[PDB]
Order: sequence, then structure tokens, then C-alpha cells
Amino acid sequence: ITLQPPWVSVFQEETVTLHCETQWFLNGTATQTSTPSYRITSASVNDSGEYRCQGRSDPIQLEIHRGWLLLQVSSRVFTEGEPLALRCHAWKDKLVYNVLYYRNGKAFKFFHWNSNLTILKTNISHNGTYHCSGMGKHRYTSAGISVTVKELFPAPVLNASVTSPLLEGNLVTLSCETKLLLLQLYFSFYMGSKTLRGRNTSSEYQILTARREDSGLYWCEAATEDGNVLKRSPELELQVLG
Amino acid sequence: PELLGGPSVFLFPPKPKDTLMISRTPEVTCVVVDVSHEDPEVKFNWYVDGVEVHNAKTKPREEQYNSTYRVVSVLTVLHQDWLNGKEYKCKVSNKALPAPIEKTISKAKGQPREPQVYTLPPSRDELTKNQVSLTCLVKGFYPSDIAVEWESNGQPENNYKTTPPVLDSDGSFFLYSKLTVDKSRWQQGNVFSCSVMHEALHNHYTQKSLSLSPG
Amino acid sequence: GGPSVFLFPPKPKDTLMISRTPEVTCVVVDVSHEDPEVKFNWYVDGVEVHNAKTKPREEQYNSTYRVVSVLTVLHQDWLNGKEYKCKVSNKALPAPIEKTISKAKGQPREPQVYTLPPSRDELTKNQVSLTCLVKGFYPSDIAVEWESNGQPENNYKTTPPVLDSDGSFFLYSKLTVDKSRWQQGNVFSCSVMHEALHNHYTQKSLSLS
Ligand SMILES: *[C@@H]1O[C@H](CO[C@H]2O[C@@H](C)[C@@H](O)[C@@H](O)[C@@H]2O)[C@@H](O[C@@H]2O[C@H](CO)[C@@H](O[C@@H]3O[C@H](CO[C@H]4O[C@H](CO)[C@@H](O)[C@H](O)[C@@H]4O[C@@H]4O[C@H](CO)[C@@H](O)[C@H](O)[C@H]4NC(C)=O)[C@@H](O)[C@H](O[C@H]4O[C@H](CO)[C@@H](O)[C@H](O)[C@@H]4O[C@@H]4O[C@H](CO)[C@@H](O)[C@H](O)[C@H]4NC(C)=O)[C@@H]3O)[C@H](O)[C@H]2NC(C)=O)[C@H](O)[C@H]1NC(C)=O
Ligand SMILES: *[C@@H]1O[C@H](CO[C@H]2O[C@@H](C)[C@@H](O)[C@@H](O)[C@@H]2O)[C@@H](O[C@@H]2O[C@H](CO)[C@@H](O[C@@H]3O[C@H](CO[C@H]4O[C@H](CO)[C@@H](O)[C@H](O)[C@@H]4O[C@@H]4O[C@H](CO)[C@@H](O)[C@H](O)[C@H]4NC(C)=O)[C@@H](O)[C@H](O[C@H]4O[C@H](CO)[C@@H](O)[C@H](O)[C@@H]4O[C@@H]4O[C@H](CO)[C@@H](O)[C@H](O)[C@H]4NC(C)=O)[C@@H]3O)[C@H](O)[C@H]2NC(C)=O)[C@H](O)[C@H]1NC(C)=O
Ligand SMILES: *[C@@H]1O[C@H](CO)[C@@H](O[C@@H]2O[C@H](CO)[C@@H](O)[C@H](O[C@H]3O[C@H](CO)[C@@H](O)[C@H](O)[C@@H]3O)[C@H]2NC(C)=O)[C@H](O)[C@H]1NC(C)=O
Ligand SMILES: *[C@@H]1O[C@H](CO)[C@@H](O[C@H]2O[C@H](CO)[C@@H](O)[C@H](O)[C@H]2NC(C)=O)[C@H](O)[C@H]1NC(C)=O
Ligand SMILES: *[C@@H]1O[C@H](CO)[C@@H](O[C@H]2O[C@H](CO)[C@@H](O)[C@H](O)[C@@H]2O)[C@H](O)[C@H]1NC(C)=O
Ligand SMILES: *[C@@H]1O[C@H](CO)[C@@H](O)[C@H](O)[C@H]1NC(C)=O
Ligand SMILES: *[C@@H]1O[C@H](CO)[C@@H](O)[C@H](O)[C@H]1NC(C)=O
Ligand SMILES: [Zn+2]
Ligand SMILES: [Zn+2]
Ligand SMILES: [Zn+2]
Repeated sequence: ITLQPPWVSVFQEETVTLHCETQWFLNGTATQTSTPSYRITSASVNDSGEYRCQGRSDPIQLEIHRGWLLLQVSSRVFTEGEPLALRCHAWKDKLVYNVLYYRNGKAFKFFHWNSNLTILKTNISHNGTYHCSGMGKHRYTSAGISVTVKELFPAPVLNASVTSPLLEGNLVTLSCETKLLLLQLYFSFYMGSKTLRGRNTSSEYQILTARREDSGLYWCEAATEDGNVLKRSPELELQVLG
Repeated sequence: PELLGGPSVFLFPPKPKDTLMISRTPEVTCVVVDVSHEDPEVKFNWYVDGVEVHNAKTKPREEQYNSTYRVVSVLTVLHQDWLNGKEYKCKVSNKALPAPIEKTISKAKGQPREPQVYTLPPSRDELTKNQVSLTCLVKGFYPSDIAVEWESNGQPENNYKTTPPVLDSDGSFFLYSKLTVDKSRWQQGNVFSCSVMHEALHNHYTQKSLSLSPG
Repeated sequence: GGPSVFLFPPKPKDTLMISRTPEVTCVVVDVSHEDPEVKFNWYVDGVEVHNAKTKPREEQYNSTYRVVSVLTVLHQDWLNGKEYKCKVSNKALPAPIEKTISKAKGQPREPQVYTLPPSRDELTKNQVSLTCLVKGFYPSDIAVEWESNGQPENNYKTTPPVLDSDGSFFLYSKLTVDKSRWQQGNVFSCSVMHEALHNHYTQKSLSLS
């Protein structure tokens, strides 16, 4: 399911349409509409609920509201790396100015003229409750909404298999260590700013016979296939003695 | 291009004096302003501790200097209900509002405290003027709702002014009332009285006198 | 979008004591991070002056900025009724915003000041009230304090000015003190500062008997 107006939160009496990518399931029961598009011409309080369509689609929770201002988001649950579109929407599309966007009770952005806001690559710091406010004939404030941004994988740690003062001619394995939290990850190993081994599904890299000149600072990067989550490890100090 | 916004509502308590004399009729007043030409009609619902009552009196819309309407509704409240802390809720509906507006009002909360009432005669240095000031100090009282007046010989005195209540450091209130009188009347021995009405007096009324002593 | 401007008078006490430095304060709020410098021009009875001290923008908790400009005013200028105009210019404003301020106008009148002892009836309590009546003053700007034996007394409260029936203002000030301290004969004094007193001040004493 997709939405014209993207927003999962809409005012009473506004139009929104759902396209299915047929049968429509609202709150777990079937409705008439056979169309591949569901038309709410004038939203009412009974249009709030969980929507599904035809195997079968994930749920979408649609909220109909009343108020002066309504903070609109495109969904309520994100993975790290995804974009979050926000809008401070005035009832009957009237004018507000000097608008503020809030995260967890802290204003984080101010526009002289009402404007929507898109956080292009989200992450755990974006997780929280958002509201907006704005000046019309009086200062008006929206209800808060919950947004969720879930960590895909923590930042990797480079781990070596022998501790740092180590001897010539040893085997040592470096491991780029990170746990996915539900596609697989791609790893690359480095020494100073130089590349040791490039993008690969293997999370390990061997120095077969360590020599003195392998002494340096080693780190790694773990990236999703498409790469819109890419994270690096801190540097580990590794020494080979003669 | 039109700025967002509709009417506003202010909900006013009764006058202290109306709440304190059982022969008077205290009222709560719900006032709506910025009612537009576009959406003129306004509706009131009233609740006493959450129960709808129906005996409110609604006056007709009056157009103000700024081309918006003002609409007032008055609910009479029972003496004992007000003093016993019942909550009066005014609900205002109008098409320019996204949702009805609800305002609630009740007596201020906290343990009531008895006013201490002291009369102070005029300063010696004032007694060269043609008129003198008779002072009534009222302190230690809670809540701030109070009424003060002056009498002499059964008749009320009109030439007085009273400060508003002022928060003292112990969380109670005080005020002063000043009655101006011809010095001749003070000199002749006339008895003047400062009368105070407050919830925490017995019968909500006390009276203290003041006169130049004889002999 | 619209910064807003607020123009504040000096503290009455700063205007009535020649030792102090009274100031007018022009505050501009809702300036955005993007907005360029907020510019201030200041006028005294319509003549520009260049001795205003304008502060750097300061980010507020709501992520907007606030900018203050302070102009010292001279003792006789303020009391003679001169007008101070703050003019705020910025790209975020289509037209500059102007605000003017001066001393409240009307013929000054000198307060009379009277100290009243505590009532006999109050002398059963652990603390008693000493009263200072200040009446017949105009304009309403005023400061009242209490002292004893050379040091401020802190436990007092003063009503606001109230319009009397002749167009002048009055107020009362209440000093609360331990009963013992009153009966032991200590001298207290009520000090009033107001434009129309000679040198803008007077002091009246109060003690037992
Ligand atoms: C178009 O025209 C309308 C009429 O214009 C008037 O304005 C002047 C300039 C002149 O033109 C006159 O000819 C016109 O009458 C405008 O209507 C006015 O709108 C403003 C708001 O914009 C109202 O302001 C509120 O006023 C109350 C106090 O009002 C009483 O006292 C007034 C004198 O100060 C008096 O004029 C009023 O009639 C009213 O009188 C009382 O009436 C009752 C009932 O009859 C009597 O029983 C009383 O005894 C009597 N009192 C007296 C004295 O006579 C004030 O309380 C409001 O302040 C609250 O809200 C503010 C938000 O705006 C806030 O800033 C304040 O801090 C305060 O906040 C409250 O704080 C308390 C804590 O104590 C909380 O409990 C509250 O929750 C909290 N509320 C908050 C934060 O919101 C406010 O100042 C004004 O009353 C109104 N006039 C009339 C008349 O109806 C209109 O605005 C204008 N519109 C436009 C777009 O131009
Ligand atoms: C982002 O934050 C900014 C501030 O930080 C805030 O932090 C948060 C956490 C919270 O604590 C806030 O409270 C903090 O302020 C916001 O800035 C504020 O913005 C509002 C308006 O948008 C300003 O409101 C005005 O306030 C003045 C009174 O200001 C004094 O007193 C305040 C406390 O009561 C105090 O906080 C102020 O700092 C200021 O203090 C004075 O400061 C000076 C010098 O700096 C000293 O010399 C003084 O001693 C000192 N006094 C004290 C006490 O400390 C108020 O007067 C304004 O009201 C008039 O104008 C209104 C128009 O907006 C109107 O609605 C009112 O009815 C009133 O109208 C006037 O009526 C009289 C007649 O009665 C006429 O004489 C006037 O002509 C008429 N006005 C006209 C015609 O214009 C107004 O309420 C607020 O001051 C400002 N705070 C600071 C600090 O700068 C900012 O808003 C916020 N932005 C957003 C988008 O959220
Ligand atoms: C599908 O289910 C949703 C809820 O998940 C239904 O929405 C609710 O149903 C009715 C609308 O007629 C409302 O009772 C309810 O809103 C109530 O909530 C407030 C307090 O929160 C209460 O004070 C009101 O009186 C009001 O009754 C609706 N909204 C929500 C979020 O619960 C919806 O109707 C269902 N639709 C169908 C077709 O089954
Ligand atoms: C992430 O954000 C969520 C949602 O903002 C936070 O959860 C709050 O989540 C719920 C929805 O409002 C409420 O049930 C809770 O009051 C509160 N969460 C808990 C666990 O009590 C959550 O705190 C955030 N957590 C992290 C780790 O980022
Ligand atoms: C999540 O992403 C945000 C936004 O991209 C990161 O914020 C940094 O970027 C801003 C510019 O927008 C810059 O001022 C600072 O470098 C911010 O820290 C943020 O780092 C990132 N947070 C986490 C926990 O990964
Ligand atoms: C929604 O349905 C229920 C009754 O089944 C009721 O709340 C109301 O009549 C309906 N409201 C609308 C706008 O259809
Ligand atoms: C809101 O602003 C964004 C960023 O400028 C832009 O892509 C778009 O026109 C607007 N989005 C919606 C959903 O209206
Ligand atoms: Zn890199
Ligand atoms: Zn009793
Ligand atoms: Zn001088």
C-alpha cells in the first residue's frame, strides 16, 4: 500500500487515497472497494484504523485528527538509513509563520515561513516524539506523534586474534565485528588510510605471516549492499616485533 | 493566505461579594470574542462537576469596534456550591473552531485562612490637613477573594479605596483599605467601622471599629 | 517571517538616584539562525545618537535568536520627558520596526509619607506590622524600602499603586518584625523615592513611644 498525500495522519474532512501494489481490509474486516485504489474523499473518525490489501500487504495505520496544527509523517517506523519527511500542516491550509519543529520537547528547527522538513538519512538520534508549533492569529501547537528509528547494526569493532605486541611470522586474523538486527553486510579492511581488502561478504582478513612493516593502525567498514547505512570501526593499534 | 485562527474564550468567576452574602446572586460568565462574520453562530453547554445544567442565560451577539462579535453566557451558581469548590465548565462550539473549547473554573484550592483585621488611626503628621486617612489592615487571609467596606452610624461611607490583595511571604494575602474623611468628623469622636467579608470568617463577615478616644 | 520588538523603560530606582545609570532596553526576538545582522538606530527626541551598546545574538532554548540593544539615558533627559526611539532593521523584516518610549506624562505631584505603628490588637502576635502610607503622588513610578540601624530590612511587601479619587496614586508598605524588636524601642524607617520629592527622596521614622 502507498498513499496520495503520503501522510499517515490527516485532518477531518481532507482527502487521501490508498493504492495497492483487489480486496481492502480495515481493522481486520473486508470492505466493498474492489478498485486497486481506496478513496477517502472526506476523512471521518471511522476512517482511522489498520489498513491491508490484496499474497497480502503489511499494515498501515491511518489516523484522522482534529486541531489547529497537525505534524504529518510518512510512516511511524523506520530503519536506520531511511528518509523521514515531516510537515507542520495548518487546518484548512491556512497561514502560519515562525514555525518550530520539536523532538522530545526540544525545538530543533525554526522557519520564518511554514515549510516541510526532510531528514534524509535518519538514525537512532531521530527516534522520539515530534510536534510542531506556529503563529497564526495566535500561537498554535500540534499534538505529538511517535516516530521510531531502529538500529540496523551497531558500529563495527575491529578485533585481532593475537594481542598487539606480537612476533614475526605469526598468523593473525582481523575480524570486522558487528551483529545485524534483521540482505547481508559487506566489509572492507584498512591500514592507516590504505586499502587492504575491498568490499566483500567475508568479515575476516588474514595476515598469513606477520612482518615488522605490518605495524600500524587497522580499521574496517561494514556496509549494507545498497550502502545507505555505512559505518566504520575505530582504529586498533597493532605491532609486529622481530 | 489567511492566518489560521478562530474565537477565544475567557471564563470569569463571580464577584467576591456575591459569593459571600447569601442574599446575593453570584454568577460565572463565559465570554467569547473574535466570532467572525463568516461563522457567527455560537453554542454554549454548561457543566457543574461534569453534569450538564440548562439554566444559563445567553445574551445576544454584539459587534465590537474591530468587526468581530462578542457573545456572553451567564450561569448563576449556588452560594454553597461555589464555596464548597464545585467546578463550572463552559463549552463553546462554533464552526471556525476545529473542536469545542472547554474552560473550567472553581474557587482557588488550599486551606482557607482567617483574615486578621486591624484598624489604624491617622498619622499625627496628617492631622494638619483638612482631610485624614483611616486605615484598615487585613492580613493572613487565604484565598484572595475578599470584600471590604466602611460604615459609620449605620450608614455606608463612600470615600474609600482598597488595594488589591498582595501575596505575603507565608503564602497568605494582605491588603489595606483607606477611608478619607473630613478631619472635623474624626475630631468630633465619630465611630467608623471597617467591614470584611471572607470565606474563613464565621458567617463570612467581621467588623472592626476606630474612633478618636474621649476625654 | 517576522522578528518581534519590545522596548523597555528604565527601572524607576535608576532614574531617581543620580548615582545610578538608567537604561532603555530594545529586545528583538524570533531572529533566525539564517537572518543577517540585526541593526539598531536610536533616536532622542528625533535626533540620532551613536552610544547604544548592542549585544551579540544569543541562541535561546527554542533554537531562535535574541538580540538586545541598550541605550543609557541621562537623569535630566528622562525626567524632562524626552522620547527614546529604537529602530530595528533586518532582511527578515519588510519595513524597519520602530518603537518609542518616555516617562509617563502629566503634572508631577509630591507624595506625602506617613508611618503608622502596629495596632494594639496585633500586639498579642509574635510578629507585628509596621505600615508606611504613601499618598498623593503622580506619576505612579515609585520605589519604597525599609531600613533599621543602618541596614536594609528584608521582610516587607508593598502594594501596587492604586488610583485615588483625585487622579493621584497611593500605596501602603508593610514591614513585618518580631514583636520583641518593636517593644525594645528600635527605630525603623520607610524610605520613598519619587520624582517629585526634593531630590527624589524622603525618609520617615517609626518607633515605640
Ligand atoms: C476585538 O475587540 C474585542 C473587544 O476589544 C476591547 O479591547 C480594548 C482595546 C478596547 O477596544 C475595548 O473597547 C474593547 O472592549 C477584544 O476583546 C478582548 O480580547 C482580549 C484578548 O485579546 C481579552 O483579554 C483578556 O481579558 C481578561 C480580563 O478581562 C476582564 O477585564 C478587562 C479589563 O482588564 C475587561 O475589559 C473585560 O471585560 C473583563 O472584565 C471582567 O468581566 C467579567 C464578566 O463580565 C466581570 O465579572 C469582571 O469583574 C470584569 N473584570 C474587570 C476588571 O472589569 C484577562 O484575564 C485575559 O488574560 C488572560 O489570558 C491572556 C491571553 O490573552 C493572558 O496573556 C493573561 O495572562 C491571562 O492568562 C490567564 O491567566 C490565568 C491565571 O490568573 C489563567 O487562569 C488562565 O488560564 C490564563 N489564560 C491564558 C494564558 O490564556 C485577557 O487579557 C479582553 O477581555 C477582551 N475584551 C472584552 C470586552 O471581551 C478582541 O481581542 C479584539 N480582537 C482583535 C483581533 O482585535
Ligand atoms: C523563544 O524564546 C524566547 C524567550 O525565551 C523563553 O525561554 C522559555 C524557556 C520561557 O521561559 C520563556 O518565557 C522565555 O521568555 C521568546 O521570547 C519572548 O517572546 C515573547 C513574545 O513572543 C515576549 O513577550 C513579551 O513580554 C513582555 C514582557 O517582557 C518582560 O517580562 C517577562 C516576564 O513577564 C520577561 O521574561 C521578559 O524578559 C521581559 O523582562 C524585562 O526585561 C527587561 C530588559 O531585558 C528588564 O528591564 C525588565 O526589568 C524585565 N522585566 C521582568 C519582569 O523581568 C510583554 O510586555 C509583552 O506583552 C505586550 O505585548 C504583547 C505583544 O506580543 C501583547 O500580547 C501583550 O498584551 C502586551 O501588550 C502591551 O500592552 C501594554 C498595555 O498593558 C502596552 O503598553 C503595549 O504597547 C502593548 N504591546 C504592544 C502594543 O505591542 C510580550 O508578552 C517575551 O518578552 C520574550 N522573552 C524574552 C526573554 O525575550 C520567544 O517568543 C520564543 N519564540 C518562539 C517562536 O517560541
Ligand atoms: C477501526 O478502529 C479504529 C480504532 O482503532 C476506530 O476508531 C475509533 O472509533 C470511533 C470512531 O467512531 C471513536 O470512538 C474513536 O475515538 C474516540 O476516542 C476519544 C478519546 O481518545 C473519545 O473521547 C471519543 O468519544 C471517541 O469516541 C476512534 N479513534 C480511535 C483512534 O480510537 C475506527 O472507528 C474503526 N473503523 C471501522 C470501520 O471499524
Ligand atoms: C525510541 O522512541 C520511542 C518512541 O518515541 C520511545 O518510547 C517511548 O515509546 C512509547 C511510545 O510513545 C511509550 O510506550 C514509552 O513511554 C516510551 N518508551 C519506553 C520504553 O518506555 C523510546 O523511549 C525510544 N528508545 C530508544 C532506545 O531509542
Ligand atoms: C545521525 O545523522 C545526523 C544527521 O545527519 C547526524 O548529525 C550530524 O550532522 C550534522 C549536520 O546535519 C552535523 O552538524 C553534526 O556532525 C551532527 O552530529 C548524526 O551525527 C547522526 N547520529 C548518530 C548517533 O549516528
Ligand atoms: C461511525 O460509525 C459509528 C456507528 O457504527 C458511529 O460512531 C458514527 O455514526 C459513524 N460516524 C461517521 C462520521 O460515519
Ligand atoms: C515538501 O517539501 C519537500 C522538500 O522541499 C518537497 O520535496 C515537496 O514539494 C513537499 N512534499 C510534500 C509531500 O508535499
Ligand atoms: Zn570510508
Ligand atoms: Zn463557623
Ligand atoms: Zn534629579
